[PDB]
Amino acid sequence: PAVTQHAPYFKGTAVVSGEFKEISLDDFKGKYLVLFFYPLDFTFVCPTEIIAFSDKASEFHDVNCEVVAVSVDSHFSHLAWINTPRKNGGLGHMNIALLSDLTKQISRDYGVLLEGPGLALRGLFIIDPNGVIKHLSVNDLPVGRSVEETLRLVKAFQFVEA
Amino acid sequence: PAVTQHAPYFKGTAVVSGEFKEISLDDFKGKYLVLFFYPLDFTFVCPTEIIAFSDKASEFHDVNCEVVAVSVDSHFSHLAWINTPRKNGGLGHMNIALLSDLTKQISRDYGVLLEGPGLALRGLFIIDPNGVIKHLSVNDLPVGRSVEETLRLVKAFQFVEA
Amino acid sequence: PAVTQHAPYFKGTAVVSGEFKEISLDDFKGKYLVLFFYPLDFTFVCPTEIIAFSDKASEFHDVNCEVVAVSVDSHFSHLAWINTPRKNGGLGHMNIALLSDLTKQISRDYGVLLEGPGLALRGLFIIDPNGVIKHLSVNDLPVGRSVEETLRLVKAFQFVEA
Amino acid sequence: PAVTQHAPYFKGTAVVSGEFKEISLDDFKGKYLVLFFYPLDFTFVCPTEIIAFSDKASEFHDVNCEVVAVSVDSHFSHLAWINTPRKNGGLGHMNIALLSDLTKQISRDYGVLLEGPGLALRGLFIIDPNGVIKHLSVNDLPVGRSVEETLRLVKAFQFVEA
Amino acid sequence: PAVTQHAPYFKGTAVVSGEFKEISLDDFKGKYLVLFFYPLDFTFVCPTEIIAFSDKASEFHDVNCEVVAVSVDSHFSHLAWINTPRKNGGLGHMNIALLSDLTKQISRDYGVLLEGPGLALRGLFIIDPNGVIKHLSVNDLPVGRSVEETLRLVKAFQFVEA
Amino acid sequence: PAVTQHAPYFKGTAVVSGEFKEISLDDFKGKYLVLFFYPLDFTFVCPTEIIAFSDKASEFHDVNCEVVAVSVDSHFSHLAWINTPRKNGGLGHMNIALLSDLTKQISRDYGVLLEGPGLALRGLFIIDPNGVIKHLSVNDLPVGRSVEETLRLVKAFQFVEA
Amino acid sequence: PAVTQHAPYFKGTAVVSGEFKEISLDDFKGKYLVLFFYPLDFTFVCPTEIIAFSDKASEFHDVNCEVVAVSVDSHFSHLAWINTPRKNGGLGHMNIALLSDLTKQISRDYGVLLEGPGLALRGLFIIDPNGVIKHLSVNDLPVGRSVEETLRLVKAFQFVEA
Amino acid sequence: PAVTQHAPYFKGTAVVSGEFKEISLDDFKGKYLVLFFYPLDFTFVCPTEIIAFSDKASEFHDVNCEVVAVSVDSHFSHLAWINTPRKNGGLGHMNIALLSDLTKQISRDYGVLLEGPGLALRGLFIIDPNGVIKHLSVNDLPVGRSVEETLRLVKAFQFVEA
Amino acid sequence: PAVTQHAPYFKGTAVVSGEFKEISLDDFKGKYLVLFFYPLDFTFVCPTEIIAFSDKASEFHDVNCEVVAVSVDSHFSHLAWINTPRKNGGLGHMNIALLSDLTKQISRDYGVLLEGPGLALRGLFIIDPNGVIKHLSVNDLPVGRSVEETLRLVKAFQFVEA
Amino acid sequence: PAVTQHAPYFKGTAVVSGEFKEISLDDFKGKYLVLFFYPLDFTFVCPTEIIAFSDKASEFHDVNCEVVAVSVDSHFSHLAWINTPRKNGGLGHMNIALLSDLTKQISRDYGVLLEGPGLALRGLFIIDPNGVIKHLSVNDLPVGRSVEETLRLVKAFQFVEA
Amino acid sequence: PAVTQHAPYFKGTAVVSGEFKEISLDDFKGKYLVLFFYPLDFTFVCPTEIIAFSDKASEFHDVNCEVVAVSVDSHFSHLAWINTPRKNGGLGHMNIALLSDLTKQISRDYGVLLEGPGLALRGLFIIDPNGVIKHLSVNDLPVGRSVEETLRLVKAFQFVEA
Repeated sequence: PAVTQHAPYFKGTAVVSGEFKEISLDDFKGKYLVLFFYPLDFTFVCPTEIIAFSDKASEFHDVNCEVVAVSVDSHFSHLAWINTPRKNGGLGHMNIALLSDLTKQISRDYGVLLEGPGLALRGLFIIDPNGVIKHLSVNDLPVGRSVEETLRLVKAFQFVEA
Repeated sequence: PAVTQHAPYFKGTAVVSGEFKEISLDDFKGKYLVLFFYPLDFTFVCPTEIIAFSDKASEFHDVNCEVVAVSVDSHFSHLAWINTPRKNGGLGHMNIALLSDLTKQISRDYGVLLEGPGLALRGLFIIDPNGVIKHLSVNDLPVGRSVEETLRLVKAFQFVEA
Repeated sequence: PAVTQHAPYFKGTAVVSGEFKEISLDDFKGKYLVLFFYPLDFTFVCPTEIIAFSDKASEFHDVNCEVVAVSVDSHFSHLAWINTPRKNGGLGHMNIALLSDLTKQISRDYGVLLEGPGLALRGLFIIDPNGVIKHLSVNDLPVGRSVEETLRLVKAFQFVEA
Repeated sequence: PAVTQHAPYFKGTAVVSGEFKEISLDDFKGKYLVLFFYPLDFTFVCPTEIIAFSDKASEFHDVNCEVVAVSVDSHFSHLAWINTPRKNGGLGHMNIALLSDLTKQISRDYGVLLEGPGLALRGLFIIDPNGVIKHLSVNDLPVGRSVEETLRLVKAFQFVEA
Repeated sequence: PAVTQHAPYFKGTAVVSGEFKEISLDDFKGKYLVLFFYPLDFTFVCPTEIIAFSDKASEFHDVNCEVVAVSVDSHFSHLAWINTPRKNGGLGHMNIALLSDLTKQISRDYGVLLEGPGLALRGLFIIDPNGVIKHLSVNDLPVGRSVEETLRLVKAFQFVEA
Repeated sequence: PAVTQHAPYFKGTAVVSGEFKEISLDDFKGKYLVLFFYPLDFTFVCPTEIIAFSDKASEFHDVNCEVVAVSVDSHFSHLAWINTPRKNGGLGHMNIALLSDLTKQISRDYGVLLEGPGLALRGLFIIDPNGVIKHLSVNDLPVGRSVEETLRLVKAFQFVEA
Repeated sequence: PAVTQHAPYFKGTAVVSGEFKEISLDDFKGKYLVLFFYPLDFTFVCPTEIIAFSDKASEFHDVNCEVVAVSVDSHFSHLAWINTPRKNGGLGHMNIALLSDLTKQISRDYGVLLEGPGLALRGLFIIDPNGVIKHLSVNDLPVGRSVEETLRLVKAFQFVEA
Repeated sequence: PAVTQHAPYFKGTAVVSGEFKEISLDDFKGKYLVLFFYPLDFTFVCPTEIIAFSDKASEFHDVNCEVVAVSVDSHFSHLAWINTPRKNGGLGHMNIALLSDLTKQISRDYGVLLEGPGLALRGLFIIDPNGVIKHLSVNDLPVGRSVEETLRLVKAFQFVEA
Repeated sequence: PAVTQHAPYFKGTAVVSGEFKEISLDDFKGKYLVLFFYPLDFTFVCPTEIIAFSDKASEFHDVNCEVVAVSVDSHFSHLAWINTPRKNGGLGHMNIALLSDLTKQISRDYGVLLEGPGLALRGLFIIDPNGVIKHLSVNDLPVGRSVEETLRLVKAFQFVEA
Repeated sequence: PAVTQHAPYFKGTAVVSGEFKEISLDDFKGKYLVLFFYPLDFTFVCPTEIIAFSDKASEFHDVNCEVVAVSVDSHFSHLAWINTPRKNGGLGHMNIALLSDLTKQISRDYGVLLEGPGLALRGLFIIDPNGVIKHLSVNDLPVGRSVEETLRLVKAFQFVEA
Repeated sequence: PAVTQHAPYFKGTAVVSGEFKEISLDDFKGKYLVLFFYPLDFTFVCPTEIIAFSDKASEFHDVNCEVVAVSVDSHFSHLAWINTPRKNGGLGHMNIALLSDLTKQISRDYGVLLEGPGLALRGLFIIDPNGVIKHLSVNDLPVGRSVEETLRLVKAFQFVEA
């Protein structure tokens, strides 16, 4: 999983709307994908960064880019978090797909999986319409990404490709 | 070279002031290090991002953080570029170390070395006082990092460590 | 296989990155080579010493020295062991090549092969850029080498050659 | 090793349950034995045929027949493969003994050892309670046996012996 | 006569239609050959397996495979057995060649000749269009092969060769 | 790389005019080629000898002789040096090709590559129209060649060739 | 002389205290023996390493290990060198036995004798109380062993034997 | 035999004055040596270049530099050539040593020996007071070196060494 | 090379008249050949025996016998010695071929080559019109053959062959 | 058995006077020895040459040289031939020792033994007082040596040795 | 090695002044040589007799005679003994060459080597300018030669040679 190669294939249940949906790398063929990982659902540290993406989500759609968050949690946990109101630490309505990686298999293939505790690092991948990774960020567990910065980067790769 | 392991060792000649100096990973023991890689000296795409770090360099020193840029070029090439005035595409005066990786070994060990052409990708590592990598970015060849963002990240890691 | 002669020739499939690659003694022409034998993959006694080299690998690289580990197992077992997380007794990401000696011919040529059980002793060879063996260790099966000492020795021989 | 003579003696470490156990031809005195060879552990081509036997294993037990698989790998590799879940190319739980032929000696004696690469052909022997070989199959490396057919054959030899 | 080598030369008189005809290994160049041995003509044990091949014969022709039976009998015995109606233990109309090995030489070269009594074991060989043996069965005298299974193997080797 | 065998193949980016161009050994078929290596660009020791060739360049052209310089530097570094005025240590206008050996591969094949530091020795090769090496010079790093002498040598090999 | 066989027999005159004494392998029955070879007395390269052992000698006695140095010189030379003060290149007081191998025999038997010059390589053997060799080092003539590391190795084999 | 390693040892009978003398590389310890090879005595192509050195011989002695010419002829051939007056193709009086390499061993060691015809190429080596090669030339058989250029080069290496 | 076998093949340049000429064993098919070896040209010991053959040369032609001398010298040395007047130790006009064995191969094949110094012993062979050796002499370096006696032997073998 | 090495040892019964006596190479220590082989006793071709030596025997004694003839016959045959009067093809009184080589061993060691028929060729060796062979003749079976010439040769070697 | 034959060849490192120098028998061509052997350096019994010669050394030089002392010790020991002041048993300044026979080969060839202990007997040879031994002395180990007597002998041999 390095910067000029095709991103590893993934399949898995996500929470797409208020519903469970099979999603794979192929569904993003010909689209820009911001795939990003976070440790665990219901953790005090994570929600703000995911919510930020959920907000700006449309900004990405305009520039022809999907955003899917992923963690090692069951898709049931994903739901239960969406169904928690932001007020009490939850996610609320979400505009980005929430992918379950119950199998730990996806986080392993993106080489972001801490095998010790068994949850993913804060990795982010920008994958172009041909399924080529153009960028990756990896942060240690307790530190959020800038959603603005990631948006800038997607646009920047589009610029240089036309 | 991944997020929570010690950064690989590196030694080599850098242009520290107007002068050549042997610098190693050990020199940054008990300090934060922002090690970042760029393809080649004298390329039309590189200078703006390196300059950007040279400027905000003090900001980093304040929060106890060194910045060293690296590329597969000779330390003589590094000097020449420094000695080019910014006006004519150069780098001019530099506040950050410019490390030579002539033997390609450092770029190799940070896993940023495109073996094909023999030059590094735009990788950036944030290394803590204990020599642990806390963050890595990798951009494809033609796209600059945000100096501002990097700095925010360094600070954030100290916050969460106190 | 004695100290001041050219190291016997070898060829064979190694796990070089995540990938199988043919490697021979000739590939290390002009470089220093630390060639080292271990009994078997998936043994409770071996992994720590092999990991130890994989970690300090960059240290060797800087001083123009390659490290390749070898044992009588198939390159398929090598991969499988690399693909085991260190947590559960595996090797994990490896920074050195893992050479397969399926035919037992390499271990035989370096005179480290216990013909009885059919596996190598813990031999280590330091071969210079001209293919001359400058040092050899051989330990009985259950006892590991010091990676630090081996590095000191590689450096030492370079000193004495300039 | 031909059809009406006694099968060559063999001794070696096998993975019997989850455990290592010394097994020899003598342990199968007064029982039918299906001894069968496969190239290497962790190869993409082998697992399906071995699994196939592991499943129908009981069918053989009922008709008083043991099944032991063998290859030139260490008994450690054998275990590691058993401990890989079928999902990811492994063997999973095994109902048959997995014999290690580290010394290549058993494959040599049964005349199935390709000396070139140093691994066995896909040979299968049906040995009766008196240690007499009644049947042998040998397939080139890439082609699996029919477990059903082998079972039919064992039954058939018992029929004709009563 | 082992699996990956060229099958030994053979020449001799066969009963091809109702006629005697010289055949040799060469006549099966660029075709698949199932060459199989049986003990003796007019034995109560043999006819059912031979007949079984005769029936499915065409199935083999379709996949570009010849089937020739062989035994140490004179080609006159062969004919006499063809001319015995199936009803009274004979062979009846035959769709495969019946090769005579009067000199015992063919059975010797394929290593299936019991020198004691002077007849062949129930050996079978699958020889590919290049004259390379890809599979061999040998059964003790009283037990038949499965025609179905042998056909599956022929098909399997063609598969893996395209 | 010895005297009466064909010069090893080489391909690489050169600074031909003011411009970058792909050049290989084949481009010199049917002509005399003086291939010569120098350590690094922007070193205080190197420029006088290169300049020397650059001047007498035409003398060589007259006798049907190309002159290409080479070092381990990027072709960008090359350009930058050309664009430095001779006054301030640079090359200025260049009449000879400047070949980049970024991969260190060319220097490795001509056997002039000090692997330790990772630059070339001051090696010179005279290669005839049929790609046969007729002469080689190798000087330690700090001592220049006489252009005059090299020219005489070229003439000489032609003299003797009819 | 390899790792798991008994160390070859040896008898010879050593400088035990200030006195000559016959010592043989037997005198070390039931003790650990560090038997190590060096080239020649009164060489500018040797003394430091020998001294190093003499100093830590006690450390070895504590863990039940003898240390005897050996070289092809007469025991008279040994004494003479012991009697040279360290100040002027000599050995001074010695805590280890210095064995004379005048006949070159002991070095021949431990397969450390360079027949050309007629002196020994820098070989080191760790022999256990049963006369079994557990470890061997051999360094080319100009490079010293680490005394610490050898000490660590002795301890380690004792650990593993209890 | 390459540029920065010690020149291979050589011994052999030379014609020193009008007299035969045993000379070895050791005789040139702490002096500069220009060792140069030529094909055969009494060839029409060779004499002019050897004479040229014999003339400027003193110039080299001044700058503390020996010159020995060597070819695969007997030292008797050497003498007879010296005893031929320049007038009729000879060498006449000689100010340099003429070394005999009858055994072809010296020419082999310096890697200049055409094994085919059994004679040397026109090689020249500059060896410093420590026995290190600083320069090598190799011309194909029919083309002379410049004695002046070689002289310049000797001085140049002394310059840079002080 | 022993008496009743065919004399080993030989080819090489000889000095036939005043001219160089290729000769081989074949040119002496159906003729008697006296092939004789001597140490070196321009030695004070050799010339008298060679001259002796040159004189009686015709005596040999009459009885249908060629005489060729040989030694490890170049054919240029050969000529130079022919051109030295007998007066001052030379050969003068020669009536026999003088074969060059520059490669030492001929002298090796006839088993007369002293490998130590690299020259031939004083061997002589009488080879008959069928290339069969009928007689051989070998003398230590300082002692001559009798031409008269050798002629008597040639005559004697013809006698006994008619 | 070649010219400058020690003559192979030999022991055996000879007919010394009219009597049998054990003689070995040692008995000729400090004397010159002409050891010469002949095919068989009682052959029509041999006697004249042996007689010839017997006559001039004293001439050899005077110059301190022994002469012993040898052939593969029993020492009894030797006697019987001595006891045949010259008149009827015999040898008559003999002044030289006649050595029996019944075991064919001596002729084997001197490499003159035709293994086919089992008799010696007409070989002659001149061995000096130190046991060094200075000369060897070998003639095919039907042709005699010149005794005069052999004597001249013995004298000649003494001359050159003083 | 006996009285009227040529002294066996010898080569080896000697301590000639305060320096190491290769010396061989050839170096003494045309001079008289007194080669004399002694047991071991640093023995209490030897020094007086060596010193004795060192003193009268010039007496020998006058009558055109060299004196070289030899023992089985390393040339390093030889130095150390020279550098020991006579006062404390040493040799002090030496006026004769001290030859090292580390390989025991020279003492072997001169037949003074006690193989048992591996050291030389007190043998002395007087070799004339042609390399012929004219006198030898051998004393048992503990007894010195009279230097005066040996000098008288050298003179006597010169007398009788003119």
